[PDB]
Amino acid sequence: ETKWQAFARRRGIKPKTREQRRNLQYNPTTGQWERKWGYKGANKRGETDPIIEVSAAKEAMRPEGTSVRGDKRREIRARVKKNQKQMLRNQRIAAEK
Amino acid sequence: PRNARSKRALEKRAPKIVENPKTCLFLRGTTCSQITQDAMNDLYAMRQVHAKRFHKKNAIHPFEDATSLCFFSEKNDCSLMVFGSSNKKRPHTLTFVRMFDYKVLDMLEFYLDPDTYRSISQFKTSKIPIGMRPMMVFAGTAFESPVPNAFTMAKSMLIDFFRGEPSDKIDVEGLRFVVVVTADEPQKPILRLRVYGIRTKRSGTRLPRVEVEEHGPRMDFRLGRMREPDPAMLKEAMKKAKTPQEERTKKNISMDLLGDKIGRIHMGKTDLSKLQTRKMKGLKR
Amino acid sequence: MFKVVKTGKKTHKKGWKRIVTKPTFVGPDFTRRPVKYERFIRPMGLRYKKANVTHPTLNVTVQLP
Amino acid sequence: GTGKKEKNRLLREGRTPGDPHVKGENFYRSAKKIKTLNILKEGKPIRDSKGKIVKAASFQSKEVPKAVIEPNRKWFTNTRVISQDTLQSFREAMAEKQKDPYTVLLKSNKLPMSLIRDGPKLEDG
Amino acid sequence: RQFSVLHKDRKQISVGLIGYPNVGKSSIINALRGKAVAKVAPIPGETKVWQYVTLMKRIYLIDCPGIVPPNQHDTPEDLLLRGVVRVENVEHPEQYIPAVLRKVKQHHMERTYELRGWKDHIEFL
RNA sequence: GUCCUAAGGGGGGCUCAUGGAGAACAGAAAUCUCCAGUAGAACAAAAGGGUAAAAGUCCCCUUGAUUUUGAUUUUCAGUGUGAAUACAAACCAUGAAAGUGUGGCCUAUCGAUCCUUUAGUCCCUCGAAAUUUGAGGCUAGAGGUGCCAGAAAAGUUACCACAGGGAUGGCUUGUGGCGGCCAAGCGUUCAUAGCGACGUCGCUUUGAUCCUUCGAUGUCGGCUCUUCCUAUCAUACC
RNA sequence: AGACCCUGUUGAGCUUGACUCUAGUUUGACAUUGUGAAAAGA
RNA sequence: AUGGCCAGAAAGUGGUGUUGACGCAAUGUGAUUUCUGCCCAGUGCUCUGAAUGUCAAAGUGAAGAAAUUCAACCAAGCGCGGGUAAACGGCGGGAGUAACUAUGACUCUCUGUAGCCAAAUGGAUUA
RNA sequence: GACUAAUCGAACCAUCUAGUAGCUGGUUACCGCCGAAGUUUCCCUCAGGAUAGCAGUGUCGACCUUCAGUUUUAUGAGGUAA
Ligand SMILES: Nc1nc2c(ncn2[C@@H]2O[C@H](COP(=O)(O)OP(=O)(O)OP(=O)(O)O)[C@@H](O)[C@H]2O)c(=O)[nH]1
Ligand SMILES: [Mg+2]
Ligand SMILES: [Mg+2]
Repeated sequence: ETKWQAFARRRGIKPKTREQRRNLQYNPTTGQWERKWGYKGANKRGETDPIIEVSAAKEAMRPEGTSVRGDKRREIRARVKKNQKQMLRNQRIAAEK
Repeated sequence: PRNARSKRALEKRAPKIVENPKTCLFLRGTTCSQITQDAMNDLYAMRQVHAKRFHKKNAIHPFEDATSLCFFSEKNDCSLMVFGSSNKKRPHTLTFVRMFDYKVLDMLEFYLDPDTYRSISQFKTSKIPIGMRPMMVFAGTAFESPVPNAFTMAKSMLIDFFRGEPSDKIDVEGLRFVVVVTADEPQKPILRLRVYGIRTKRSGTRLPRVEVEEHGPRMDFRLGRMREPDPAMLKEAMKKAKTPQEERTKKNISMDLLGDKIGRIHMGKTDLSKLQTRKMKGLKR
Repeated sequence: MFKVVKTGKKTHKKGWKRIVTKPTFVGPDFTRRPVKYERFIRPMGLRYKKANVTHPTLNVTVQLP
Repeated sequence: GTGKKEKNRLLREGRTPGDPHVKGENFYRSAKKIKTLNILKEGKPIRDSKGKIVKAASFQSKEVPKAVIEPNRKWFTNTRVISQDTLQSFREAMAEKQKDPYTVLLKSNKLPMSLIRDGPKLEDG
Repeated sequence: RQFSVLHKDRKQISVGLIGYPNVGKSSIINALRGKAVAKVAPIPGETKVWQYVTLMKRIYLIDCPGIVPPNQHDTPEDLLLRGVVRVENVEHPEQYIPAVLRKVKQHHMERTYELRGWKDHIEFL
């Protein structure tokens, strides 16, 4: 049993249903159906948007060479790295068991 | 596993409740006689579909060290092995190796009689189709030992060799070949392996009259060295899993013929002898 | 969707029960929850079992379960 | 002893440290029981100093959702199918059905009963 | 208990008591509980509304008011002899005495009331 | 920092790295031709025997991004048409076919101005002086919630009290909804679509049955008494 | 200026493995605490 | 009774107590009649029964120049292991066995028109 | 939760004490000169904050530089009618 599975069993967290965990959502503003993640997902919304407003404070604090168009990819990569670190820790503990 | 193909390979090699048909690896040592190679060819012909064949020379003595055999089982996902060898002491040896969890469960040696060996090609009859399972007959008193011995081990190993694929149904046209293993208790007893094709004739009754004709090969074995399983590994290997399609029986819960779940209640005997009726005024004389 | 069903004998009422104000389908072998643990009330007079279903190709309307 | 405090009780019962808790858990109350009893206390909105609802009650949201159905190939397929052999077996099952007072029905089988029940009498038809 | 075992998947089983007025539904609930938890009276219609009683942890009993299904073959005499109505609120109760005298054997009436020798219900009364 | 009708699945065709001999620029190294090439390339894994008319590489089709059913397996369910899960079956994709294949992979969260920890020899101070321990300051490093600490301050008041704040509408009436068809007309006549009353057709017992009454959150009454409306029960006329 | 509803950095009474304490109770040690024996150790 | 139940800030203090189990104190139920669904052993009640597993202060030992640090030892209670007011609570039965003790587990199958028996009565339908 | 001097879910008296309230009420001559405002931007929200913007008195600096919710010209968007 992994760390999340033990925590969910202790806290009474129920698994999400297959309809609830679908990779689909309805965008109101565009009036279309879109994916939450993956290729052309909503987690990377605006990376191909022709116009992006940027705040002056964040632009000044932004390092040279980096653009605003890769910030969401940076956040996704950080979240993926954290998730894979937790997965590897769980795998190592299961291998020790 | 990155690719879906490697993922499929790992899922196929993963343990399952309903196991896959077992695979047999045919391989030989540094020296191996032509008669032993012919015997391996005959056995591979009988088991073509679920076998893999090596073609090099392997410096392996299985009863001394079987680490290489375990490595080959790991790599090829083969749970049965036929190992060929020749020697001055043991001129024609077929070593049957059965694995469990990529480790050696048990092993048995067969010494082949060279003068009485006849290959499949020496019989001019119609042969078994590729993939078709033969039926099995085990005859003699050597297979009914109360203690587990080499003959019971050989019976189990030959059953596992000639199982093929299990099936709940079979066509009546798939009952044309029979493999017969004969061995009696006793100087060393001879385990005789024969294959026959089956012909049917009218007999004036409902059941047909069965006549046999030899198909080959003709093998005579003397049982040699025996490596028995460890009791714990044997218990783990002889554990039987239950499929999800096997319903666990619940008390007073059943399924009817329409599929409704039916419960049973038990009223018990009605004992009104301990009941006193009301002593009414109109019943008092 | 839901209206508050008030309970209690005081002037201040408890309001945890919700009554379903649209028609529902409760399925076969349905038994209602006990009133102490029945948050959602689906009334019997709003329960349906059949519908008038039209087939666009065959141009037929049939009452179906 | 060890102590009647909740910290000592959790140390005695061997809870994993750092886990969240629902407000109101004690020796007599678990999280599920606390939720069950808090359902009875639900039903009141949050109001400001002038009585205007700033947070609606449970299942009283007043927020209009987007009621949309996505395109899907599952909407145009057959959900339940049955074969003629299975139908004939079920017809024979109702042919051989008998009634037993000491058996109870626990769960009905979802079946196309109009194809399995025998037809009405010819006089009635 | 057997029914509760057959429905162990649920949190409880509920057992509702139905029947004619004054057949003993509340008395059955009180006898199963071992305590006077439902009101019992020889007057029909003592129970007016439904009532929940916890018998065991997974068994509930539901008391219901007594019902009389309407039948066109039923007479007021039949209903009164079955015990639907109160005899205090009926008009001319002596007309139902011959039905009672037909239902009860004569020696039972004589031994009950220590009186004999009548030729009809009027003289008996 | 860029780019992509995504990956995957099926079927079909082809053979790679390299070497030699040749071809304007082209010359060790561009491209094209032939010959030889057991894979010495590529793709996976960590062979002591992976893959060659393929498991490599290009075309065609699907791209529907996680289907349906189950009285069965496991776990759960104060929201019990069960959910998640396993297995099976059906469906689906592709192919002439034999067949092949899919219908996911994971994970508590919270701090980084945080937590833990190391060094300073030639850094400073311990305020009567010095030495050795010790402590503090300052500076410079290292790691990241397995070995980086920790994250448990509830209710009730119908026994009550106080400071305050409050208490849709020229609506409605007599004729159902959904689906199809017809249709005078409106439009259109570089498109012949689209709106469409009147209607119509489908679903919603030979005068029967009486053995199927389907949930109070929303509250009305009664008395006395006056007037008004007409949407008239009676009386008057037609 | 009642009642009812709503709000409070609300007040107060009451309950409970809510938090921090505590009366009472219980256990150990030190002192009050002296005179001799017999054993076991250091 | 060197006791229980209390009271008091304490006391060479007070009450119960001019008391002693047919008594005192605390609970629950509430005349009489009726009356104890069946069987346990999860929470709880109580067992000085073995343990040092947790284990405060005091005390003991070792190192250091000392401040100090590290070790065992370590009362009650907790824990472990036994019997129950079996109170709360759980509790569909009855047979077997291969387990062998708890928990088993795996099969089987279960539905008198006013009597009889009880020390007149069969009752709460209680005056 | 009855009673304990018309006072009881904790009597009455005096004092700390002019206790605290963000809540309620009230807050005293005249004339003159100016004179407003409601997501602008950031922060976990409600029982939230700052902050931009808009104003008045004084001054000071060469009250120096000129600028402007406007049109035109060139060039964008709208190539859309025609
Ligand atoms: N002798 C005898 N009398 C009974 C028995 N059971 C019930 N009674 C009597 O029958 C009367 C009816 O009892 P109830 O419990 O009120 O029955 P009910 O059907 O619920 O009556 P309602 O509440 O009015 O519908 C009671 O007054 C009892 O005295 C019985 O087993 N034996
Ligand atoms: Mg009743
Ligand atoms: Mg009654």
